[PDB]
Amino acid sequence: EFALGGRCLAFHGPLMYEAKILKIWDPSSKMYTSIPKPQKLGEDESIPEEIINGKCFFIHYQGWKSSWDEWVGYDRIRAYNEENIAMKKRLANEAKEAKKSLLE
Amino acid sequence: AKAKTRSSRAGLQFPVGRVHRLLRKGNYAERVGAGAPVYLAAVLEYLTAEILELAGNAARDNKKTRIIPRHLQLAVRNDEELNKLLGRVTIAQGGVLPNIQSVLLPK
Amino acid sequence: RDNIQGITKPAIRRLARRGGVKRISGLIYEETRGVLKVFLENVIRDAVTYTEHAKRKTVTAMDVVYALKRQGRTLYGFG
Amino acid sequence: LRDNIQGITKPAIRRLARRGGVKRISGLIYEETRGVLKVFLENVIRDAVTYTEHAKRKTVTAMDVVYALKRQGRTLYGFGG
Amino acid sequence: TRKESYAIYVYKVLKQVHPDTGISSKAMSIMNSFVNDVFERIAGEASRLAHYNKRSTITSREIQTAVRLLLPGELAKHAVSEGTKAVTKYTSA
Amino acid sequence: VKKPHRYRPGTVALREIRRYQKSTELLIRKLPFQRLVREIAQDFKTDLRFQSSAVMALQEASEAYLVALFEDTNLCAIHAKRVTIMPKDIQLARRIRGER
Repeated sequence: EFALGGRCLAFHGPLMYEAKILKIWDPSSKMYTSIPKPQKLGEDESIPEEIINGKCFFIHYQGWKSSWDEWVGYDRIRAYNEENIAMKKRLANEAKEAKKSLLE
Repeated sequence: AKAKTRSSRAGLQFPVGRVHRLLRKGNYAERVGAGAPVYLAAVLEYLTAEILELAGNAARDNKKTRIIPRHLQLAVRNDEELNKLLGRVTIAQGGVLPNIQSVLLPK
Repeated sequence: RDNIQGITKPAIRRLARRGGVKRISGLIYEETRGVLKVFLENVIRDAVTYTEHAKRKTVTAMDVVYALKRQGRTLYGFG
Repeated sequence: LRDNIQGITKPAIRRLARRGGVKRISGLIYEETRGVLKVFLENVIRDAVTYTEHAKRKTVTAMDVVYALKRQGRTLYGFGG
Repeated sequence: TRKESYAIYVYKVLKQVHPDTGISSKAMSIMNSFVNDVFERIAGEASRLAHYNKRSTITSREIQTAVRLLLPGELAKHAVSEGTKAVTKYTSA
Repeated sequence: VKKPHRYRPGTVALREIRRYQKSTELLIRKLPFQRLVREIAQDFKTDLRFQSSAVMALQEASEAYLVALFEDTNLCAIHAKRVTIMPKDIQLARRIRGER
């Protein structure tokens, strides 16, 4: 569901994508635990205030370059389950029919 | 009297005596003319100077103070007569001339 | 033992690129493997001949230089 | 001696190509053939004359032609050896 | 033992043409290989010429003819000029 | 709406051509080539020792010959109004070169 290195799903508009958790945020201690480990916010690592006080997660999206890693809070990231794959197919088909209606 | 090099007498830098000895020991002919090693050393020195000049020009164009095999390859392939002379000669680590066919260019 | 498969397709692609090749068919790689093998036999046979005539057991670079020279492919930078 | 390269008539080049296994021939080939042949002849004759002059002779022998062809990697048999 | 080469002479020629340009070891190795190649080519052609005219001596004329046969155009002309000048200077000296 | 960036077919190829027509280092892995050379050097003689310089000279000559053959193949394919080389181009190139 939500563990360091575990598979996680993340929303993005009308779509969602599978990502890998690398840092799990603890707002109370103002530190994130990372795997190559309680460490505070880094010299370049920074989380926006609206999600730094919630359970945030620094993730890398599978199939996408490492330049697009995102600090996603608990709002979008869900527990990796088969039903999440069902919703993935659901909005994938939604985008498919949206594009088809755009064309045809 | 004091020994004077035959290269100095001919005003050359290439060792005429070594050239003459190698000609004698090279099994090319029974006898060797006296003016032969001078001529050969002069021709070798001229060709060396030509290609060294071209290689130094190439090295300077690369803002480098030392000539590398890449400079030698570029100088040889860029000079038409020199390239024809070394037509079947392969230079180690010389690379190739940067050349791309027109039709492969994006249009 | 299939060291001919040690010549992977990335290396063939790199050589083609240095050769100025843009698009490569999939059947090319094995053809290059065969041609390179033929070239290697042609050179190595003469190299071993030179090594044996010198009554030696270790092949020297000068042997390869002579073999290349007698095949019309002069090489510099090695002696 | 001027305008002799036109002496190689189109039927001659046609016969040469037919011996070469060529079935259909473009019309703008013959001048290219003449130019290439001229280049080859010049290259051979230069070395042949060089050999003749080094011998301090005034006539060019076939044997000089043999040496010139040999030095250019084109060995010819049956002309003196 | 000791092996001879052309390193010093090539170095002096380089300092004459480019009195400030250095050189790597691989470059001068290629230089020596090229020098030996040219030497063998010219010497073999000269020996072939001498045998052609039934003569036991290799003179500067043979080398001139060999250079004319082996070098293309302007290189041949310039090398002929250099050889002639060097021969005349050495004989006069 | 998120799309991943990717160049069109034929761009990375030209970039690689520019990159490798500039550098001069060897392109083939050393150990596989050495193993291939040693394996080949068995149908003429057994227990053959090798100077490293011989192996590297072999690699240099082989790579140069392969590059020249590649360039000839490229010319042959271009003459056929194509941008892709297929082995018949290599065969024609080696045939005209006299290797065949």
